[PDB]
Amino acid sequence: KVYISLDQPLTALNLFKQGLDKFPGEVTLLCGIARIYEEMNNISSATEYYKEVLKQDNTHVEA
Amino acid sequence: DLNLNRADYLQVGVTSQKTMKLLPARATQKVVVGDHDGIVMCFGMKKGEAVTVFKTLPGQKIARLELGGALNTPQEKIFIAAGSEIRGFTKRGKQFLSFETNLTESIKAMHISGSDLFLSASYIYNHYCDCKDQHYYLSGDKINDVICLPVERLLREVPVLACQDRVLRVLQGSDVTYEIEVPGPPTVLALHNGNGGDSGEDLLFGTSDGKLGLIQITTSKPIHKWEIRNEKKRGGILCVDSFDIVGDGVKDLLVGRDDGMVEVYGFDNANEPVLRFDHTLSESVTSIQGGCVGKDGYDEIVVSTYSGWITGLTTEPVHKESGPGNQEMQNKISSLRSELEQLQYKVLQEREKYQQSSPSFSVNDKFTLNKDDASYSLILEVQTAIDNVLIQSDKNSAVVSFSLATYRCQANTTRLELKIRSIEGQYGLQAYVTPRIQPKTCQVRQYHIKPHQRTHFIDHDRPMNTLTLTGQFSFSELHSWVVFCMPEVPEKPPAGECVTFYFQNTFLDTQLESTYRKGEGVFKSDNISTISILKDVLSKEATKREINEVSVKHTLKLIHPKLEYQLLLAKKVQLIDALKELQVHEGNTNFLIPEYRCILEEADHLQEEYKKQPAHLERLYGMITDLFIDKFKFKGTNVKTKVPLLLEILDSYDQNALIAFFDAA
Amino acid sequence: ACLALADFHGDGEYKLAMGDLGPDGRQPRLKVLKGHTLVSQKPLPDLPAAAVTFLMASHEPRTPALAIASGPCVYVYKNLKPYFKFSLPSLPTNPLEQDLWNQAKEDQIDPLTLKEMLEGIREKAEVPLSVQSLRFLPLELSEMEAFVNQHKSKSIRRQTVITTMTTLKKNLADEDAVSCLVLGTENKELLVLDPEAFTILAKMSLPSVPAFLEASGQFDVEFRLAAACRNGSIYILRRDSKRPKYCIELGAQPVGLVGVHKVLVVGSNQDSLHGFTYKGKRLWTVQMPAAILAMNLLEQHSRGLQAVMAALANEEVRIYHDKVLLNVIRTPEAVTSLCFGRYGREDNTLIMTTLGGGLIIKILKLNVPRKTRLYVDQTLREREAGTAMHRTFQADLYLLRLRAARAYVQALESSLSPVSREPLKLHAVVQGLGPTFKLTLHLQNTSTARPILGLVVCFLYNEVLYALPRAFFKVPLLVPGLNYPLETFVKSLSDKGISDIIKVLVLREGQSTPLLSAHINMPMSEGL
Amino acid sequence: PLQHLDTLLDGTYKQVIALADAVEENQDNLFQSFTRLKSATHLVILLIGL
Amino acid sequence: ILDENAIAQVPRPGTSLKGPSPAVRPVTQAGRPITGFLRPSTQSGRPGTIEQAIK
Amino acid sequence: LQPVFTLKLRHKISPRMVAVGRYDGTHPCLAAATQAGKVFIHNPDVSLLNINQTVSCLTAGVLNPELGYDALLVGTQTNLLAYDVYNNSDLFYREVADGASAIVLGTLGDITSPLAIIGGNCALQGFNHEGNDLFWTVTGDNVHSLALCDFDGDGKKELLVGSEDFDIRVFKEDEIVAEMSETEIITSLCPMYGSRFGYALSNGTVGVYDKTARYWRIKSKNQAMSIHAFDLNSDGVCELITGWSNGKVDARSDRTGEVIFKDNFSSAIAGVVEGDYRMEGCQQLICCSVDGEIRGYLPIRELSQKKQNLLLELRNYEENAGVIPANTKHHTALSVSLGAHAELCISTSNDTIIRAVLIFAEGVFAGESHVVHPSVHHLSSSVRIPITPPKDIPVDLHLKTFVGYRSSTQFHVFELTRQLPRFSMYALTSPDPASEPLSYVNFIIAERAQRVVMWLNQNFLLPEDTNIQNAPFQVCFTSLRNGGQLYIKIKLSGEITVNTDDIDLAGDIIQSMASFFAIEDLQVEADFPVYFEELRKVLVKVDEYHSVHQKLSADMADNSNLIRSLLVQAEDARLMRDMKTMKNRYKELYDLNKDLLNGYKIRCNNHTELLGSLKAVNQAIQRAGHLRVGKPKNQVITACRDAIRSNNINMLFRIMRVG
Repeated sequence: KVYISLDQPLTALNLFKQGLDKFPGEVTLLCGIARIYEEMNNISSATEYYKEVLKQDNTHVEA
Repeated sequence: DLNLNRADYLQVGVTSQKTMKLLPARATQKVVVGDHDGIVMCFGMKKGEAVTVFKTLPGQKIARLELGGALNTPQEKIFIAAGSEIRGFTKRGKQFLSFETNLTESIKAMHISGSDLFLSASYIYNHYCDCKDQHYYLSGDKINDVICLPVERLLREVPVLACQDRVLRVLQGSDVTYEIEVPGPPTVLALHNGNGGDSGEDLLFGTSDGKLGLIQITTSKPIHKWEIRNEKKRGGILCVDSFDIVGDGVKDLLVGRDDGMVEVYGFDNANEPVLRFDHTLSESVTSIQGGCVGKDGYDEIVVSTYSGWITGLTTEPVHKESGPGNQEMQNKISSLRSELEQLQYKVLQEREKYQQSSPSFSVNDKFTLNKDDASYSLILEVQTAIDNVLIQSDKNSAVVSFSLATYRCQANTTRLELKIRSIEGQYGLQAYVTPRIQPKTCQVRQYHIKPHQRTHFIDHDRPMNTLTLTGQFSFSELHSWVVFCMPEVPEKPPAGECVTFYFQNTFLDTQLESTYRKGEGVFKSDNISTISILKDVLSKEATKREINEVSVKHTLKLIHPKLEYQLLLAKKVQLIDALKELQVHEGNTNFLIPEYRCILEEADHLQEEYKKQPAHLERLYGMITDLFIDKFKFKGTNVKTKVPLLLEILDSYDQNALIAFFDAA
Repeated sequence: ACLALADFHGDGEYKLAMGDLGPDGRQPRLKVLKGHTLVSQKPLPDLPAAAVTFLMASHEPRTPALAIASGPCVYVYKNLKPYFKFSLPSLPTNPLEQDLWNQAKEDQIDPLTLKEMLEGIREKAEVPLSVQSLRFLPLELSEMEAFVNQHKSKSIRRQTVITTMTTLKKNLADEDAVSCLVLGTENKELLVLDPEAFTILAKMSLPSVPAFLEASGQFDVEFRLAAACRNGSIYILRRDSKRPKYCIELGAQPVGLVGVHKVLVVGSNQDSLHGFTYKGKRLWTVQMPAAILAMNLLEQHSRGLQAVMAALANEEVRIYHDKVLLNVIRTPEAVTSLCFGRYGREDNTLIMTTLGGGLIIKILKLNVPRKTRLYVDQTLREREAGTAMHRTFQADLYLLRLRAARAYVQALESSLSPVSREPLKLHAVVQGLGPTFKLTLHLQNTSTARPILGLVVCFLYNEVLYALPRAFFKVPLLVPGLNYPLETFVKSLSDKGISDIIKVLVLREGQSTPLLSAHINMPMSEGL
Repeated sequence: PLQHLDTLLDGTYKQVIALADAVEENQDNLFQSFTRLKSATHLVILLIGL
Repeated sequence: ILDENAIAQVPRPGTSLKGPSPAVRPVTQAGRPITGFLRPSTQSGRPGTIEQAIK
Repeated sequence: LQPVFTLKLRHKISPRMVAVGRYDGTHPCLAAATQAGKVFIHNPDVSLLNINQTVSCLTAGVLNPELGYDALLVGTQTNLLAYDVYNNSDLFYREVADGASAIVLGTLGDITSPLAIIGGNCALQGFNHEGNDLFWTVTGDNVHSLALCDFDGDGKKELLVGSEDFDIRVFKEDEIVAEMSETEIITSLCPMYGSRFGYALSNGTVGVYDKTARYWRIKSKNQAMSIHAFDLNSDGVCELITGWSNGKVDARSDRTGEVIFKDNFSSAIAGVVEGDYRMEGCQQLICCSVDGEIRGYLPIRELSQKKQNLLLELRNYEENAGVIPANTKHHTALSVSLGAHAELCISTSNDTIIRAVLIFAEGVFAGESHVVHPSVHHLSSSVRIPITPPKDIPVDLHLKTFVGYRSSTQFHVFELTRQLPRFSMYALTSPDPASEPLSYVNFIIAERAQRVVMWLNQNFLLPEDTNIQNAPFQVCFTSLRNGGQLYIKIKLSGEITVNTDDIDLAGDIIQSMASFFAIEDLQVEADFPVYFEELRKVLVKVDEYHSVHQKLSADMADNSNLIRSLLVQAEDARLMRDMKTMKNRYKELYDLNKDLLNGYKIRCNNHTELLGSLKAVNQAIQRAGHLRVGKPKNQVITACRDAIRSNNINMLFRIMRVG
């Protein structure tokens, strides 16, 4: 949130991938990555990350 | 557009003003110069090296040198005037004329019109015809130069006499016909062609403030044609000449300066001048000529430099040869190498002998008064380079004066210009100069800061606060007092036992007419401060050996615009930077008020004037408090205590409340 | 004093030309600059319109020229002798002034001396107040404009206003054996006049859009004449009006065109320039940060190898060697032409003619979709159970028609439609946070031509939450086709945030049933 | 240093208040003029209908 | 609007937060096609001036 | 030469804040500070970066060698920010609280990661590509310039620190190597040679240093803003490019300082930096003015005047073979007077007079001179000049006594060099047991009490009556900057006890004693109660300063949010011409601005007090470390840093006392 407030998507994405390196399959982190990719409007990666969320949750209303 | 390459020639000793000349000789001409030791010499510069001719014996300091001829013959006789006599050489080492012209002090200018000889002095002017006195004049002010119009293209000889007090007295016989007025004290003047002007006669003058002109002296009145009054080109004109260097077909004006600046003025407008090429030289030019001296076939300018470096500015390129990889540089390098080796040997052995067995010089100083400001501009010059200059009291590359100011001069600089700003009062300044010579001596100079630039006319319709001195004077002594008290007045008491001078304050225009006879003196004025200072200083000199009730109003109305401008300066520079912080964002398209938008552009000039503002504000406050104290002192009161209230009022500066506090208490 | 021309008419000594514009297009003299000394060598007076570009040859005596004067017509310079054929010489000292300029000859133009010129219009009648001449620059702006209608003395005609021409070069240094004169006007009419028969051979109007500089440097050596359309295309419409090749390949309109008889260096407005060849191939483009105003390229030593002087649109200049960058600094506010300034037979001196007045010289296969197993299973279900789907969808459609008719009738009852013979349309917009909102009703009569006289608006609100000053007001006569914004100031009174609906009813004054209605959910107060 | 930014803010605030009062007074004058114009046009329609 | 915190003012397109065309997918602003799953953190574009945001 | 490119940038460039960096990886660009706290980037268009805070440092380099991009660094008096401009993302945004007065970027000795060194109040720091503190040491005074140069030739570069104390120290990864005492606050250092570095001051002096000596030096006006060593003539050896306060860019030589290339501008010179704009594979030299113009470059008769001067000297000697007997000798004498200055008396064993004396010393007198003036009624043979140096550093006066008669217009100038010793003040006296300072340090020395006595005679102004026996002895000295006391006690056991109540004096004495006996290691037993109690007071106050600043910042954030809301509300009320509510919003805004300005005043005041406290703490750690020579120095420094990061104040004082 802090990094997105300072308009720094590519810092937030690196931080999210660091977190996923810590927590290997977290759903909120993958969903945040997908939200950032959709705000930047490149859906071809937001669909991939929502599909990862699905592979983890499969009931996720957002993805 | 014009380019002149700086090719150096022989170096002679230190030279005075207009001490270089060119013998007319289609090939290369010959250069003739005169050192301050009397060694007049001439060379031709055949190929790189100076083939010296008749380098004579040392004598007195050559004050002037001029070449002329009796008839219409090509003028070749070179006349000098060293101490008190005029010697004359042919175009070789045969002296033919030696006119003793027994005088008192020295010669400062001279002109040779065939047989006619017009020489100057400190104050005296003489016109001889072959060692026979025929005209004698004694001006009231020192003479700077004398010229006579062409006695051939015209019929009568009308010698012009340039005085120190900004006048050109165009006299005939032994009495002035009329006097032309010129801005600034004239220093050089020469008819502006090889004949003296196509349309009859024309006189071209150049003044010490830096100004050129073309006074056309008719039989009874002058006809001013143009003036080259400058702004950035300050510096006393020491030499001027006419020669066609640009090659357009009409002769150009080659003018020198006192700060090295050499300038060419073309007349491409067919009637008026325009600058074409300027070049600085790091010393003071003393003589300029045209023609060619090296590699005939290319017109060049010969410039005599104060220390003696007879330099030339040629129109021919210098890079003659270029390939895959000049040699004259190597030749000059080797010559200087060998000379410096052998001279080091000799001077080291002599230093050893001198130290085991254990130098006068010249400083061309100029203590002038800038008129556009209120600051004297002292200018020291030495032939060698300076090491340090003391300034004790009672463009410059030199270091800090913080200490009694000591100035060190970096690297190899000859001249040093420094400003000096003194208040309307506080009369009473030494300067020790040390050159970079081996014994490292020091020479002291004593200038005076007098207790007002002198002009020729005043306005009597101003409120005059007259003042009268009476009783037991020798007119010479009263004149000595006025010389002690005023900047620009001749020392010698003017003849007639009755003299009147028309001064003018430069900080703000207030006249100080001063009239005096053998035993009486009237010092009218437009300022209370001026007459108060005069009263005090004249009473001091004596011990050694009326009011217009509206004058204060006039002086305050004079001051008001300056204080208003200073306060507006401060008020705008307070907000300059705050507005600049807003400027860097949103590009200033729609929001900034027009009021501050008027400041956003001129921010630079405002900021650079704010640097000088505080000195002007302090000076104005001091002048106002002195005016107040003095105008209450004349009535017999002592109001040295009410000053702080006046200071507070000026911090407020209600001009009407200011005049109210002036009239009431 | 703004200028138009800049041209180096060389080989005399360094003779540079400058065409200034006076009071009404006058050249007092078409001044010679003499760029390294700024004096007048040979003055060129007697020209009533702003010329732009001279013309030279190898056999010319270097003093006569070709002044394409933007104004009435063209005046080719032949040592103070403008001699064209039949319509182009038009009295080169202003003919539409000096028929009436004789009354304004006592001093300069100022409104003090104009009010004593009451007899001067009628003490001398050179013309009976002809409409072509009586009002050119200097006269009374109010009192003599009532005598134009009652006089109405007739006029003449001539060739239209020009910018550039095209002329011959081979038989030039006699100025009478010329054959083709193809000049470019403003109405994109390059008229081809011939003095061998006093005729009009052709006229080039195929762009029918105005050129900026018509001829890429007055001609090309291959005669591929380069007209520049003000649309975004540059043509290769040849000399003597041959068949067009047209390269539209520009992202925007072209600004400024010179040529070095090898390339076409045009400007652009998409922050670039384009170097086209004679055929239309882009040889090299150059990127610049801002838009361009005027370019040029200097003389050719090799095949066009020197520097380019390219100004910008924010007072900047930008100099280049096509590949390597040199300068960005801020001299000219605008500029006319950049040419030589060469004096003393040096390499190159550059000139720059700004629009403040100065003369500056400063040197520094398709996407067909794919269907998954879901689609084939769905189609199999449809093929095996199509009848039930059809029947149930028809039943659902019947029920949907029923419910839609029900809701439509209920809306007609309550008259809640903001769109409803009797044509109207109203919708209410709310603006503003804070306790005071601006509520503007956009109302509109939607009919061919029929106004609605008697209507009135009544608001329905909760008098404990909103304080409407005028909850009922007449509406102006609604003219068919205009949206009337009728606004009011709603104000929230509840100290706690309470959002309540507000109804609006538009109704006749003789009826009691609302003609139509609207609803607005008032937002939260954000009070204090 | 505030660089006298507060002084510029005070000046601008005074300007804004002055302009707001001016707009209020102009609104009141405009309303009076509108009422008087309504009376005048009432009379004019009457005199045209007669 | 009244709060500026992003360092870069005009950063490269692709590194800042400030598919189907509007002929298929409905839109909300000049771009920004309608999304699924409205969350209270959605900004979905930003206004340019206070006036535009109010009006 | 000729400027290979020129351009005009509309933004005022802050002087010492300029850098060139390939922020696109392969596309070099210019980063430069500006007014309002914004940093602009020139790509070959100008792009702004809102630091929103007054910048004080700026550089650009490679901070993580894994990628090939330059990282734009931006320092502020309370922050430090690395920035990847290409993919805009903070490499690290660290909060220093010591300030950013001078930063560099390179590899120190025995550190495998390019550090972003920084210099604040009195303490340096170091950060890797993520922002981890890897280097930290304390220095004398405010650091003004830093550069990386391999003094000592061992392949790992030590860092050169220019303290506001007029000193230039060289720091290894942990150890201090050497310190040369310049004469004014340093402003810029630049290395490009092996062990040679070019330095600038605020006098205007630009000079060059070998290991521990100056090749050349030139002092002028218009003190240098930015120095940078480049190879203009391409002779293979770098030269000192310099940009002065007037505009002059003079490329000099690293040999005797002879001007080789020269250029001029319209305003002052902000920065001279090398970087290959035009993509030619070879470095360039860009000069950037203060007013925002950039220009980029790619890489005769005076001796006859000297001949003429030699001939003039020969003329003088031949004239010989305002006059003065040739055997006139100027003899000086130093002394010290209480009833408070070091007097220097100059005389002449003749009837001649001393008309004026112009002493020239670098850092003692204000300015470079102190011309003594005697009025014409006061002239005599012997004249005394009072001197009051500001600090204890040995200075060398170059006296120039103007010798001549009474009524003379020209007279000689005798030159004479006299060195005021390090401790020129403190006219030492008899002991007073009542006023002996309770502070004390003890340490060990090798041998040779007589060698220490020679040390005393070399670094102190003992009178001629003195004599010291090999027995243990105490020497007392009254300070002359203040009325303090100093007591040196040499014990028979070879121990030394310095009993001065000033800690800097003890550090100076112990370090001079070490450097005099060629000692590489020393450990002290120290105790300064009066100083330690005050240090504890400051350490106590720091925490409450932190808390008050936190609370004030919270409140001001609240009020700023209120003010932005009111701005929006006022714009709304004005868009519907509702003037009562608009005027009420404007009144509330006025009141909030008044309250926030009061809050700003009080915060700033507390913040400056906090900076004073932090500098006190850092300078105290440095004063503790500076008291010990060699390997104990950085040991004590890191020990105190760890004892303060853990708030173990008692351990801090324990390690400062004996450890």
